[PDB]
Amino acid sequence: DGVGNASGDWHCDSTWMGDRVVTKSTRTWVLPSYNNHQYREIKSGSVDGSNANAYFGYSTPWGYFDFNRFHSHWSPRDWQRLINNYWGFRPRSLRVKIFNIQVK
Amino acid sequence: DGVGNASGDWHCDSTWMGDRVVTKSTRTWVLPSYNNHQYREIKSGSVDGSNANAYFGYSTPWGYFDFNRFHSHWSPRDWQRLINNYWGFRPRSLRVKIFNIQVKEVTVQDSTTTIANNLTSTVQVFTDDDYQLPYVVGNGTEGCLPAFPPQVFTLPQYGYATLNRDNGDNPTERSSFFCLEYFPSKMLRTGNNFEFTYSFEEVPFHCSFAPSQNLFKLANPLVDQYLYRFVSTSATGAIQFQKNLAGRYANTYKNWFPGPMGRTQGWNTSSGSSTNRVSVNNFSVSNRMNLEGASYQVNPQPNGMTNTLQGSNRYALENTMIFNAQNATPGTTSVYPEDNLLLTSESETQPVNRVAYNTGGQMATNAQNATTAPTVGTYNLQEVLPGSVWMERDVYLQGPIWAKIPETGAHFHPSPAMGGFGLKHPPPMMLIKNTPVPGNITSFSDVPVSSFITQYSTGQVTVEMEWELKKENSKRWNPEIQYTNNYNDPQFVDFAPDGSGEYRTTRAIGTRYLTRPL
Amino acid sequence: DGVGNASGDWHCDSTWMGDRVVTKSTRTWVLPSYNNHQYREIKSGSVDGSNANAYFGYSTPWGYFDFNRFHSHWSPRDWQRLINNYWGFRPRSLRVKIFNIQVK
Amino acid sequence: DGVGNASGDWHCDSTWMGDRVVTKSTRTWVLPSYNNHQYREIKSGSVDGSNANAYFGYSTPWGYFDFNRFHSHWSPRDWQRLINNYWGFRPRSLRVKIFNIQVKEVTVQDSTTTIANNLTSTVQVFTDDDYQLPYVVGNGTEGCLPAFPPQVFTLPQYGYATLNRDNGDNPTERSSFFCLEYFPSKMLRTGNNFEFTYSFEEVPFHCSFAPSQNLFKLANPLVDQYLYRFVSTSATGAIQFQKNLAGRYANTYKNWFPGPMGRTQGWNTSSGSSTNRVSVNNFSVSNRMNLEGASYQVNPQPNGMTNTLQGSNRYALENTMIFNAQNATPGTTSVYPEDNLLLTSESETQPVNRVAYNTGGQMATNAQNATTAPTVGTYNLQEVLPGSVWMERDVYLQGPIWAKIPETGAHFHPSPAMGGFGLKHPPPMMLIKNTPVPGNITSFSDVPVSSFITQYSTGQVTVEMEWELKKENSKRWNPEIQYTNNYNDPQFVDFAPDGSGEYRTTRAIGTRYLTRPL
Repeated sequence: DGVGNASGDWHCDSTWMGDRVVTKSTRTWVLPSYNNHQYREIKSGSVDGSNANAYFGYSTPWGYFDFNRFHSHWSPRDWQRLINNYWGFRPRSLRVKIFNIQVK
Repeated sequence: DGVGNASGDWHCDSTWMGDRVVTKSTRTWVLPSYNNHQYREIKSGSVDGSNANAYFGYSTPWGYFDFNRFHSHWSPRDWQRLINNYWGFRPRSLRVKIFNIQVKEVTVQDSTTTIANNLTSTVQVFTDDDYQLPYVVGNGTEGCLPAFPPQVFTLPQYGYATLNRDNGDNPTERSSFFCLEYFPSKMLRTGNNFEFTYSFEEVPFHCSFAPSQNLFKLANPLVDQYLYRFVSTSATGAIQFQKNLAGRYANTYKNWFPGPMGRTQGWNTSSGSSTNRVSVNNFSVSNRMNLEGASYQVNPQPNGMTNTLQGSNRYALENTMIFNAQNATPGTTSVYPEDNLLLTSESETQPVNRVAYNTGGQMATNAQNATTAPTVGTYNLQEVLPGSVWMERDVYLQGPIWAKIPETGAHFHPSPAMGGFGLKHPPPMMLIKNTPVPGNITSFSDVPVSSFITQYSTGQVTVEMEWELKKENSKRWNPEIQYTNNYNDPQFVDFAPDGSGEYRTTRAIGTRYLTRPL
Repeated sequence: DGVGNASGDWHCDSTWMGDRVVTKSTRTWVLPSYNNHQYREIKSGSVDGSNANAYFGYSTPWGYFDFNRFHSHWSPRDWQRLINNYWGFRPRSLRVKIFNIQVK
Repeated sequence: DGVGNASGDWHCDSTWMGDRVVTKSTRTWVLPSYNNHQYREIKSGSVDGSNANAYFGYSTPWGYFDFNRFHSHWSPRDWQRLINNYWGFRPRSLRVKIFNIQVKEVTVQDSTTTIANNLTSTVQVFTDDDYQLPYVVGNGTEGCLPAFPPQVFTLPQYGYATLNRDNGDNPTERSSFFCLEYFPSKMLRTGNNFEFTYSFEEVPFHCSFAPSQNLFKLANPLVDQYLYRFVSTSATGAIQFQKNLAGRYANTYKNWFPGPMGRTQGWNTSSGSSTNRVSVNNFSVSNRMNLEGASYQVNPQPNGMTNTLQGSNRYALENTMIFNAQNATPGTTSVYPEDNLLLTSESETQPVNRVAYNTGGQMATNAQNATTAPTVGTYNLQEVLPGSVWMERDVYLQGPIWAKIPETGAHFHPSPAMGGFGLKHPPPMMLIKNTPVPGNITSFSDVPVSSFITQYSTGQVTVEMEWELKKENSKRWNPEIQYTNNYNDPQFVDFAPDGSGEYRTTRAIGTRYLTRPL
């Protein structure tokens, strides 16, 4: 759209609504240029005296987003407020969004 | 929207429209990057030999907007035009707006700083609407829109003290940490603008009038009272009475009583310096309250008193609000004489409030027998009594507008000791910070990045308040007292910039000029 | 109504429903015949060396129901569940009922 | 309703209607006043030299109704008529009803007891519909509606063990106390009646058929397999193969495997007593599991085994269900010989489950070289393997109907080790107690009253279940085996009262009589 116009806002909260809670977290990230824009065949032989440490694979120039830890969605006070009052929970939805990019 | 298109205009005026006046002020601000985008746990132990100075809290990387001073909305000539014509006023609305933002990227590369402007950087902004954060706006703290429109100001850093333990710099299990990123902000790039509106709850008008009748001289001085009074005892122990004549107010029966009082000490200003006792450290001999095992000075004491008696140079300094003519720099521990200081005087209340350096009265200390004689005992403090009346402290152009009432649950007469309006839900706090932009990172590390590009932001802020006025309708015949520009041999004009361009203000203009028959 | 038919049931529970909680307590009471069905003028002089303990009044043959203690409506686990999650409360209604009487 | 009007009738019958049978049983019960209307904290330390016998819990003043035994719904002749004609069944509904209550007031005044009936006394009754209380119905505990309709029974007392600490009689911080008065009951006086209905979730039918084919003899005994098998190695180390001929089931390739197994010890019954080792205290040498530092005997072991091999007298006693012909009194610590005991035998499963006193198999212990020879190692326990099949324990007339599956979250194949149906939401527990009536109190005391009138209650209970049946459709030619009344020189009739009026039952009738080609 435009240079001098923000792509999104900072939403970061929690909203308990009965049998559902919606959490929201925003964060700032930085992405390096890995492998100078190349693919490299990474490989290792047996290290530590264990051939189970010997692998063969590929490192790419990409980076990824990982939201697989609880403390990325819950504050310590909203966690506590959950484990003291409920008998269980399970995730229902997800909705990621990337914005306000800046290449330097 | 766009880079080469202004987000808003500069509105700065006043508009009187009968019983309402709408003021508007725009100003330019600058926001530094505080704490390098981090939160720090600030703490202090007992300093100055007083463990009341020992705290524990957190300084954040945010700055806030403070519009809690009258001279941020009123010019000296519109203030004067208010205190000379109305009997009171109260705020009705508010409407802040931030626009024309500009983020600048500073670079000291090569021992030489180069300021370039970043067009993609943002600024974060949110208003605390539910009062979930520690309020710090109504405590007489610096950092408010300057008095003079041309002046540019830096936004002050947000921070707060929370519970500390045993008057030390350690926390308790109840000490709380508030994360401000845990609130939904709005992000702004150079082309965006932020708006926000608010409306005050009903609050009673401030009374900008002085009483023209003594509280203990309300009776007619021509007619006598149909009540008698015990005057003495005869040689036979028999009690004798006498009628209350007219004009003898020392003996009349009263209906209303003056208000609360708490004796402070009185010090004579210049003229009488000779009288004041020499070299006295007030701390040791000041009025202090204890809260959790620590002694705090309670200046300016609770409402219901007059720091001075009109016609004298003596002053109850601890019951006084003391401002400064020439603005000062942060961290100054210099000792100043009265000269460049504006000592406010609340004597236009003397007809109803009691002097703070005299004994409040005398009462009985015993019971008279055929043996013991009647004895009296002067008291120094008396609190609220049923059927008492007092007048609240006055507001000044350079003083605070409102205060937030602590939500403890129980309180009596919510009127801030520093003047202004006490509010349950005061104007929300508006925080703002520069979203951080990382330096050149080159490898993963589960450790957070600490290298940031140094930046700062500038912009404009317009705040438009609406006030309600109370028209004066007096049938006074002779002329009243007004606030007038009465100077003699002026070497400079007051309320105006001097040779260098620095704004001067040698007077503290209050509000009580008009009068009213009690 | 009838001898061999119960006047009411035993309801004793709590029911949290958002911003309202309704508690219910049933109990068995016993009522003695006080003062043999008479009114007596009870009175005392200064006792313990304090004339503030000296009174004059009347004891009646009646008994009364007192529900003025919190633990008459709340269990320790419902109290805890309240003081850990709310910022305040206030009573809204009341509804007493006496039944299944038996004179011996 | 009324005193002189019956609350319900006596329905007790069965009604076969195709693929459904509805049974109905009424019985008279008596309810004592347990614990004098109080709750007591019952606790035990390690007894018998085993800290697994150490618990901590609470005994309440309530009694409960237990309909968890087959012979509470089926007569011996309707059971027989089921196991001889159907391939399976499963419960569909339930409908309990309590009526014709009578509270009696006992009085021992003057060393002479006088039983008078109180017409105003109540009885409290509630069903635990949400499973909020500790379930105690499905654990093989006494107290169920008697087998014979004429018999009157006392309701057993409710109680439960909760968490104890370090295998001692003390509680933990997690030990919970459940107040049963904290549930909304219903009160009943002599003229009232209580009703309650329930419907089972889908549960798979019980399989009342025995297999008529060995699991490892499913192949055609006339045709050979097109698969070969490594038979030996030549002098040159070269591997040699041979085809799988017809009828040689020891060598055929199999597709399915027998089920889990865990070796227990085997003891010979009477005939072979001579063989059994003399004087052995089993506890020390029994199969035991450890849970929190304590050793518990796991009788009757998990499903997937046969306690005996048809044609032998040897028995895997720890994998067996042992009932008693003649009902016994509480607290009996007498040692009994096999005579009056009904040892159930699960041999009609031998074609598919493995014997519990033999080694489950042999596998390889090493790797053969030009040096080492191939070695095998017999194993005693093997758990579930992919592609295994087994048959569950059978149900008996005198055995349990259902069990409640613990709501931990994770479980594998929910089938109770004691037979029956495993249920997530089993028939609610129905508790009942006599509302207390105070003695002669005469003065206030903030202390609770402890003087109560001694009372007891009697009444009727009708429970009507509906079952679904699975019709047998076999094309077997020759005749099958049926359960028959085969006695020789009967000195009494079985399943009928003897001279004194005491009900006799010398057999344990199971369910597996019909057959099915695997």
